[PDB]
Amino acid sequence: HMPSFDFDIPRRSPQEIAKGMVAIPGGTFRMGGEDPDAFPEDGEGPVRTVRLSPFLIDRYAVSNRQFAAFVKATGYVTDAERYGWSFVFHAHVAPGTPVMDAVVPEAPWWVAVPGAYWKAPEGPGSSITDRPNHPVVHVSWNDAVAYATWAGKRLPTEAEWEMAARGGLDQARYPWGNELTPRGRHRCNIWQGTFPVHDTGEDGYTGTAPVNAFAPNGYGLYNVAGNVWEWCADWWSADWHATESPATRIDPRGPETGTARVTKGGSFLCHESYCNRYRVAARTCNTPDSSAAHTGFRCAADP
Amino acid sequence: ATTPLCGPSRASIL
Ligand SMILES: *[C@@H](O)c1ccccc1N
Ligand SMILES: [Ag+]
Ligand SMILES: [Ca+2]
Ligand SMILES: [Ca+2]
Ligand SMILES: [Cl-]
Repeated sequence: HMPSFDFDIPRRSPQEIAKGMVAIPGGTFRMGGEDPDAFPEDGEGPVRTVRLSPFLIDRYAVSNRQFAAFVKATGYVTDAERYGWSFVFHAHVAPGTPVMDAVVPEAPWWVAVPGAYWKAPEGPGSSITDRPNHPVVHVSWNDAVAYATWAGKRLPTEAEWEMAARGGLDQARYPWGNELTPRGRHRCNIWQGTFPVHDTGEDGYTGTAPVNAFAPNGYGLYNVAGNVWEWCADWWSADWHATESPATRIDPRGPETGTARVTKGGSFLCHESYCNRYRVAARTCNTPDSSAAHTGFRCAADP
Repeated sequence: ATTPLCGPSRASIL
């Protein structure tokens, strides 16, 4: 991918770039999943051994405060601002807010809301004044790449994301193990209740949570499961990685062309009875200028 | 009835 930017890339030191990042040492891990309830179209399988070079990855998804500093330094205009609208979950649209009649096929709970963007995540009248440490949302893949490049960083590949998110466990269901709520404690911000009608907020949040909410995983990463979907670098496919080759098993970058970029980790909307996509092996995608109230990103970097 | 949808795309509403 060759992006184009309207701002110069600032000079940064290695110690500056590394702040708030964890160093993931080079090695192998078992990527993917073979849960028999996985949707075949998602291509969670096959489970395979992948070797990665050492890399750095953010402990936290990029926050509102951090994205605001990027915009202040660059004047960057997000895709949602250029389009003039972004997707908001229906329960979070205040009554009377102007809305487009647009319907996402098979997902009527998404509302296209004029004027919804990162600083007004539910549309005109909303603000992030009380969410400075929440993950930035309504950021497209393009916006995420622009931020990461400005920060001296990049998006993680899907394999880097999953190795970091698995936190040193071998083929566990979640970042922390195989139980959703070990010892009866919530470990991530997903949906409880009846999707999409009523979120009981049993885990504390019926929207995004601060980027440092909940226990981290074994590598020190926070909210890799739940909270917000996270953009990765790869083009999406369901079967490129089924090939057993160096390109798919050693620092794999995904297919060279595609239509949608990979997103990982699930969000505050995921639930077992609809998508079941908060398992660490889960994956989906979205087109690269798309944005939504449940999608953000964390950065990676080469040491 | 079809694959659940978690990533709403701008193209999908056209
Ligand atoms: C249809 O196949 C469907 C609908 C809702 C949730 C899951 C699935 N598989
Ligand atoms: Ag989901
Ligand atoms: Ca929740
Ligand atoms: Ca996540
Ligand atoms: Cl906060």
